[PDB]
Amino acid sequence: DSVDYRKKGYVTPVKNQGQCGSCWAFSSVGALEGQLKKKTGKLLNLSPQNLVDCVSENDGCGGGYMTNAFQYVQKNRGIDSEDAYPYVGQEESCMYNPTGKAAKCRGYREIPEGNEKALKRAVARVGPVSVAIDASLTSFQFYSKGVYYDESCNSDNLNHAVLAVGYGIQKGNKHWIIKNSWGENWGNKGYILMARNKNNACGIANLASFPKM
Ligand SMILES: *C(#N)N([C])[N]C(=O)OC([C])([C])[C]
Repeated sequence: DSVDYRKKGYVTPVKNQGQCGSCWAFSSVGALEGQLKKKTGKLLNLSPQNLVDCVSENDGCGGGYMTNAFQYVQKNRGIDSEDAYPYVGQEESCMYNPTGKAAKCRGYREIPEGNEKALKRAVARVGPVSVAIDASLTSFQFYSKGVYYDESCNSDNLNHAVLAVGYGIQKGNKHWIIKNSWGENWGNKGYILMARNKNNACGIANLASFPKM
Protein backbone atom coordinates (compact mmCIF):
# COMPACT_ATOMS: atom_id res chain seq x y z
CA ASP A 1 0.00 0.00 0.00
CA SER A 2 2.41 2.63 -1.20
CA VAL A 3 3.87 4.89 -3.83
CA ASP A 4 6.74 7.20 -4.40
CA TYR A 5 6.47 9.01 -7.68
CA ARG A 6 10.17 9.99 -7.21
CA LYS A 7 11.25 6.57 -8.43
CA LYS A 8 8.52 6.69 -11.06
CA GLY A 9 10.10 9.67 -12.89
CA TYR A 10 7.08 11.81 -11.98
CA VAL A 11 9.12 14.49 -10.16
CA THR A 12 11.68 17.06 -11.17
CA PRO A 13 14.52 18.37 -9.02
CA VAL A 14 13.92 20.26 -5.80
CA LYS A 15 13.81 24.05 -6.39
CA ASN A 16 14.34 26.95 -4.02
CA GLN A 17 11.63 29.70 -4.11
CA GLY A 18 14.18 31.87 -2.31
CA GLN A 19 12.73 35.01 -0.76
CA CYS A 20 9.58 35.14 -2.81
CA GLY A 21 6.23 33.84 -1.49
CA SER A 22 5.59 31.74 -4.59
CA CYS A 23 5.45 28.34 -2.90
CA TRP A 24 2.05 28.02 -4.56
CA ALA A 25 3.71 28.31 -8.01
CA PHE A 26 6.09 25.46 -7.36
CA SER A 27 3.24 23.34 -5.99
CA SER A 28 1.22 23.78 -9.12
CA VAL A 29 4.09 23.12 -11.51
CA GLY A 30 4.91 19.91 -9.67
CA ALA A 31 1.37 18.68 -10.19
CA LEU A 32 1.33 19.78 -13.80
CA GLU A 33 4.65 18.06 -14.30
CA GLY A 34 3.46 14.82 -12.70
CA GLN A 35 0.50 14.84 -15.03
CA LEU A 36 2.79 15.48 -17.96
CA LYS A 37 4.92 12.41 -17.26
CA LYS A 38 1.68 10.47 -16.68
CA LYS A 39 0.10 11.34 -20.02
CA THR A 40 3.08 11.47 -22.45
CA GLY A 41 5.72 9.34 -20.72
CA LYS A 42 8.09 12.26 -20.03
CA LEU A 43 8.31 15.57 -18.25
CA LEU A 44 10.28 18.78 -17.89
CA ASN A 45 10.56 21.70 -15.47
CA LEU A 46 7.54 23.97 -15.93
CA SER A 47 7.56 27.73 -15.17
CA PRO A 48 6.40 29.08 -11.74
CA GLN A 49 7.42 32.63 -12.65
CA ASN A 50 4.83 32.43 -15.42
CA LEU A 51 2.42 31.78 -12.57
CA VAL A 52 3.89 34.38 -10.20
CA ASP A 53 3.59 36.98 -12.91
CA CYS A 54 0.38 35.96 -14.79
CA VAL A 55 -2.03 34.56 -12.12
CA SER A 56 -3.83 37.82 -11.47
CA GLU A 57 -6.12 36.08 -9.05
CA ASN A 58 -3.04 35.26 -6.95
CA ASP A 59 -0.87 37.71 -5.00
CA GLY A 60 2.41 36.93 -6.72
CA CYS A 61 5.21 36.89 -4.16
CA GLY A 62 2.61 37.59 -1.44
CA GLY A 63 0.82 34.19 -1.68
CA GLY A 64 -1.78 32.45 -3.87
CA TYR A 65 -3.89 29.37 -4.69
CA MET A 66 -2.93 26.52 -7.02
CA THR A 67 -6.64 26.25 -7.98
CA ASN A 68 -6.36 29.73 -9.44
CA ALA A 69 -3.15 28.58 -11.04
CA PHE A 70 -4.54 25.48 -12.70
CA GLN A 71 -7.43 27.57 -14.00
CA TYR A 72 -5.03 30.12 -15.40
CA VAL A 73 -3.12 27.51 -17.41
CA GLN A 74 -6.40 26.18 -18.79
CA LYS A 75 -7.85 29.61 -19.67
CA ASN A 76 -4.41 30.70 -20.88
CA ARG A 77 -4.21 27.50 -23.05
CA GLY A 78 -0.96 26.56 -21.41
CA ILE A 79 2.06 27.28 -19.39
CA ASP A 80 5.72 27.69 -20.30
CA SER A 81 8.71 25.66 -19.46
CA GLU A 82 11.43 26.73 -17.07
CA ASP A 83 13.85 27.62 -19.98
CA ALA A 84 11.32 29.77 -21.95
CA TYR A 85 10.21 31.89 -18.86
CA PRO A 86 13.00 31.54 -16.13
CA TYR A 87 12.54 31.87 -12.40
CA VAL A 88 13.88 35.26 -11.27
CA GLY A 89 12.58 35.45 -7.69
CA GLN A 90 10.38 38.57 -7.95
CA GLU A 91 7.09 39.56 -9.50
CA GLU A 92 7.21 41.19 -12.87
CA SER A 93 5.24 42.08 -15.94
CA CYS A 94 3.63 38.87 -17.27
CA MET A 95 5.85 37.77 -20.16
CA TYR A 96 4.03 34.69 -21.34
CA ASN A 97 4.90 33.38 -24.83
CA PRO A 98 2.91 30.65 -26.64
CA THR A 99 6.22 29.33 -28.09
CA GLY A 100 7.36 28.14 -24.69
CA LYS A 101 4.23 26.08 -24.15
CA ALA A 102 5.14 22.80 -22.56
CA ALA A 103 1.99 21.67 -20.63
CA LYS A 104 -1.75 21.98 -20.92
CA CYS A 105 -4.52 21.87 -18.42
CA ARG A 106 -8.20 21.55 -18.96
CA GLY A 107 -9.49 21.86 -15.34
CA TYR A 108 -8.86 20.69 -11.77
CA ARG A 109 -10.27 18.67 -8.86
CA GLU A 110 -10.17 19.71 -5.22
CA ILE A 111 -10.06 16.93 -2.57
CA PRO A 112 -12.96 17.05 -0.12
CA GLU A 113 -11.59 19.21 2.68
CA GLY A 114 -9.95 17.19 5.41
CA ASN A 115 -10.62 13.76 3.86
CA GLU A 116 -7.22 12.07 3.95
CA LYS A 117 -8.71 8.92 2.59
CA ALA A 118 -9.69 10.67 -0.64
CA LEU A 119 -6.23 12.28 -0.89
CA LYS A 120 -4.73 8.84 -0.71
CA ARG A 121 -6.84 7.82 -3.71
CA ALA A 122 -5.94 10.91 -5.72
CA VAL A 123 -2.25 10.37 -5.10
CA ALA A 124 -2.73 6.72 -6.17
CA ARG A 125 -5.02 6.97 -9.23
CA VAL A 126 -3.87 10.51 -10.33
CA GLY A 127 -0.27 11.27 -9.26
CA PRO A 128 1.59 13.96 -7.29
CA VAL A 129 -1.08 16.20 -5.75
CA SER A 130 -0.88 19.83 -4.68
CA VAL A 131 -1.50 20.38 -0.94
CA ALA A 132 -1.03 23.13 1.61
CA ILE A 133 0.02 23.13 5.28
CA ASP A 134 0.95 24.84 8.51
CA ALA A 135 4.73 25.14 8.08
CA SER A 136 5.24 27.88 10.73
CA LEU A 137 6.49 25.54 13.45
CA THR A 138 10.23 25.46 14.26
CA SER A 139 10.16 21.64 14.32
CA PHE A 140 9.34 21.76 10.63
CA GLN A 141 12.15 24.19 9.82
CA PHE A 142 14.81 21.87 11.31
CA TYR A 143 13.19 18.72 10.01
CA SER A 144 15.90 16.28 8.88
CA LYS A 145 14.87 12.56 9.06
CA GLY A 146 11.89 10.45 10.05
CA VAL A 147 8.17 11.08 10.17
CA TYR A 148 7.26 14.62 11.10
CA TYR A 149 4.61 14.98 13.82
CA ASP A 150 4.16 17.98 16.21
CA GLU A 151 1.13 18.51 18.47
CA SER A 152 1.22 22.33 17.99
CA CYS A 153 0.56 21.96 14.27
CA ASN A 154 -2.64 23.96 13.58
CA SER A 155 -4.70 22.63 10.66
CA ASP A 156 -6.60 25.95 10.64
CA ASN A 157 -3.35 27.93 10.17
CA LEU A 158 -2.65 27.11 6.57
CA ASN A 159 0.35 29.07 5.29
CA HIS A 160 2.54 26.99 2.98
CA ALA A 161 1.95 25.05 -0.26
CA VAL A 162 3.86 21.80 -1.01
CA LEU A 163 3.57 18.57 -3.02
CA ALA A 164 2.54 15.10 -2.14
CA VAL A 165 4.57 12.84 -4.45
CA GLY A 166 3.74 9.66 -2.49
CA TYR A 167 2.92 7.96 0.75
CA GLY A 168 4.23 5.00 2.68
CA ILE A 169 5.06 3.50 6.05
CA GLN A 170 8.31 3.83 8.05
CA LYS A 171 9.06 1.90 11.22
CA GLY A 172 5.32 1.53 11.87
CA ASN A 173 4.41 5.22 11.26
CA LYS A 174 2.23 6.11 8.16
CA HIS A 175 3.35 9.07 6.03
CA TRP A 176 2.98 11.53 3.23
CA ILE A 177 6.02 12.12 0.99
CA ILE A 178 6.20 15.92 0.60
CA LYS A 179 8.32 17.86 -1.83
CA ASN A 180 9.00 21.36 -0.60
CA SER A 181 10.53 24.28 -2.46
CA TRP A 182 13.16 25.64 -0.10
CA GLY A 183 16.04 23.99 -1.92
CA GLU A 184 17.53 20.47 -1.74
CA ASN A 185 19.49 21.14 1.46
CA TRP A 186 16.27 21.81 3.43
CA GLY A 187 14.86 18.78 5.27
CA ASN A 188 15.87 15.50 3.73
CA LYS A 189 17.20 16.16 0.18
CA GLY A 190 14.44 18.77 0.10
CA TYR A 191 11.76 16.36 1.32
CA ILE A 192 9.79 15.68 4.50
CA LEU A 193 7.66 12.76 5.49
CA MET A 194 4.55 14.16 7.27
CA ALA A 195 2.26 12.00 9.42
CA ARG A 196 -0.74 10.43 7.65
CA ASN A 197 -4.07 9.31 9.12
CA LYS A 198 -3.20 11.33 12.26
CA ASN A 199 -6.24 13.62 12.35
CA ASN A 200 -5.27 15.50 9.30
CA ALA A 201 -1.97 16.67 10.91
CA CYS A 202 -0.92 20.18 9.93
CA GLY A 203 -3.98 20.32 7.67
CA ILE A 204 -2.29 18.18 5.02
CA ALA A 205 -5.77 17.37 3.51
CA ASN A 206 -7.60 20.71 3.93
CA LEU A 207 -6.60 22.32 0.66
CA ALA A 208 -5.60 19.49 -1.72
CA SER A 209 -6.15 19.63 -5.51
CA PHE A 210 -4.95 18.47 -8.83
CA PRO A 211 -5.17 19.29 -12.51
CA LYS A 212 -7.00 17.26 -15.17
CA MET A 213 -4.44 17.23 -18.03
C1 LIG B 1 4.00 30.05 -0.16
N1 LIG B 1 5.28 30.51 -0.04
N2 LIG B 1 2.88 30.94 0.14
C2 LIG B 1 3.36 32.17 0.80
N3 LIG B 1 1.98 30.28 0.99
C3 LIG B 1 0.72 30.12 0.63
O1 LIG B 1 0.32 30.63 -0.44
O2 LIG B 1 -0.11 29.38 1.45
C4 LIG B 1 -1.46 29.30 1.06
C5 LIG B 1 -2.07 30.70 0.89
C6 LIG B 1 -2.24 28.56 2.17
C7 LIG B 1 -1.57 28.49 -0.25
